[PDB]
Amino acid sequence: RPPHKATVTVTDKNGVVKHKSNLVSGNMTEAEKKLGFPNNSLATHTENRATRLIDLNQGDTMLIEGQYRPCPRCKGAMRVKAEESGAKVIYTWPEDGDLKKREWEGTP
Amino acid sequence: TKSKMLSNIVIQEVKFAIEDYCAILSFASDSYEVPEQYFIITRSTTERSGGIPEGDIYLESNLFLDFNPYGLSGYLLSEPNCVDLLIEPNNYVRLRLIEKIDILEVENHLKFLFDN
Repeated sequence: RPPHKATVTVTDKNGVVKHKSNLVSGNMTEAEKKLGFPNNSLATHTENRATRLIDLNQGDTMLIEGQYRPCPRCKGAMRVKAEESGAKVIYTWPEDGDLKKREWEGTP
Repeated sequence: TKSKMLSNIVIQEVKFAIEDYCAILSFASDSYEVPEQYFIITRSTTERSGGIPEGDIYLESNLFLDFNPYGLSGYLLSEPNCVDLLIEPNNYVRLRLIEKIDILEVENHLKFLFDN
């Protein structure tokens, strides 16, 4: 099967794009591999990779536009990322001919 | 129809954690960083390292085999020391746990994962 795809945009509290990149699941990096099993496999999902792409500062918004409804460990990565960073993390995916949305926000 | 066996794998390690709002139950064919064959079950929890299993249960594997990732409907214990994961429709995956593994401890984690 083809890899899962995601588009990740990080904009700061002022509006400046800090990051825009495209992502794919699969093909574990060695940095990932060092996490141990099962965390290293769990880390090759697009959402988990996105949360490990760039550190977030308070007030940032990380927008993650993926393809599938967010998986359980994927959701927790995006939540923990938002709470640990004091930032907003948004996930979208197509469903019923629309882009559906989930947000998590850490409150400092 | 008889239930279709999708995979039948020997398991050397079973781990259970709750990390980052996710219950995690993993079945590895070996104890190395990148086991040759694995299944992982996950479900959201209401708290970061504990709390209430919540939402749809999810299943994951490196093996090239088609199944609905959200298809888990339950489990059965089989002899010898076997966990059968039921995947809908009418499929299952047999996880033969090497004898060291306490299958009742694995079952308690499964009862947690499938609770409500």
